[PDB]
Amino acid sequence: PMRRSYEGYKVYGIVPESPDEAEILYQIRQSNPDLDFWHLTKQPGDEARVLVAPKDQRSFLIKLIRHGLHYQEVISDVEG
Amino acid sequence: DVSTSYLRHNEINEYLQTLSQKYPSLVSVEEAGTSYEGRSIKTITINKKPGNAVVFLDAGIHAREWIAPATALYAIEQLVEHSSENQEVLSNLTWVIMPVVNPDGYEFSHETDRFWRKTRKPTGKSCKGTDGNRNFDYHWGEVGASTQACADTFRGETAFSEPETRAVRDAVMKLKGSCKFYLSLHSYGNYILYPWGWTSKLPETWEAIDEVAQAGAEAIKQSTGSRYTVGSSTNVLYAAAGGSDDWAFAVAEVPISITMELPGGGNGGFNPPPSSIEKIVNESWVGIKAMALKVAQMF
Ligand SMILES: [Zn+2]
Repeated sequence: PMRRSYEGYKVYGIVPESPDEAEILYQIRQSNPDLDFWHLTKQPGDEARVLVAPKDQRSFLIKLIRHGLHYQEVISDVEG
Repeated sequence: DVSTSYLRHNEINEYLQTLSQKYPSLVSVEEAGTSYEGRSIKTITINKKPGNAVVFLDAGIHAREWIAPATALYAIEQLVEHSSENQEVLSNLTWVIMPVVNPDGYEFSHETDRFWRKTRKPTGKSCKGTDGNRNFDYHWGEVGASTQACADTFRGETAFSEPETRAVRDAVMKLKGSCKFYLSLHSYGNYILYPWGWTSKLPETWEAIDEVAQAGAEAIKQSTGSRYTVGSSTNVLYAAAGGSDDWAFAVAEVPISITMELPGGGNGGFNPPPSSIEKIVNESWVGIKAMALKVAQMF
């Protein structure tokens, strides 16, 4: 009757440009259980995808900015 | 056609029961175990014959990876309902297929949370569920598995803490040395990977597994042009202990042990639209059949 609300959630796409950049994503995943990494590999050119709750969005993006990673907001509102 | 929609767990078991009634000479359906919430975890055994090599195929350990049970179900449909088109993998090969390892999580992802991943067994006072593919007892808990109960990669209270992973263990062990091919279907990413999941050091017989895995990728490329990346797990994924392929390779002593990451689709990769199921499972079966045929030729 009732289901989890994804209101305000976003999905980000990140394409690491080196093994070191991909490793940064791995440490972020391992250290922040509230983030939902849909996909993360070492494959060159692969796009990592992370589902992020509203309370985590500002901190997550700043971590991306801090490490110079390229990202795109691939889903702006999962809409519930 | 089972390839037109994502089936619920009860529909899957009803489909298996129908096959056991319609094909009593070819098929036997049995309960490998019971999920935490009480659901029947079934296998279908296809073409049981003394002396046969056995392929064990499972899917749906991770709740949201819906295309994997669909691929396992399509494989069942081809082998059972279209056996005359699949004799090359039905002469000396027996198949045991577990289309859903984690029915509680699978159903929860249909009812409540599409991106649920783990089981639903409570792990304490705060959260529910264990990552089944971090729960197998081989180098368990040593790398790449969270110790936090609420994390999506939680390794479990102990190894084999989940009845779902114990069901896989019991079903494989029951084969008593006859299993030559263990295959675990996941999503997504277009990868055909083999041990070791937990370390970068190559296993001593990695070339034999690579031979099988390349045959699957090659057949897929010749059928649809889709590319698959083949290699040892750590070539593509960060090291993680407790995966089912590591355990089947090292403890169940299955010489060919492979994890297949099936194609993604939809906005999340995990959720290709139902209209796209048929092409994905058709292409996936091409690779799966080609790997089984290679195994049939090796044993
Ligand atoms: Zn998976």
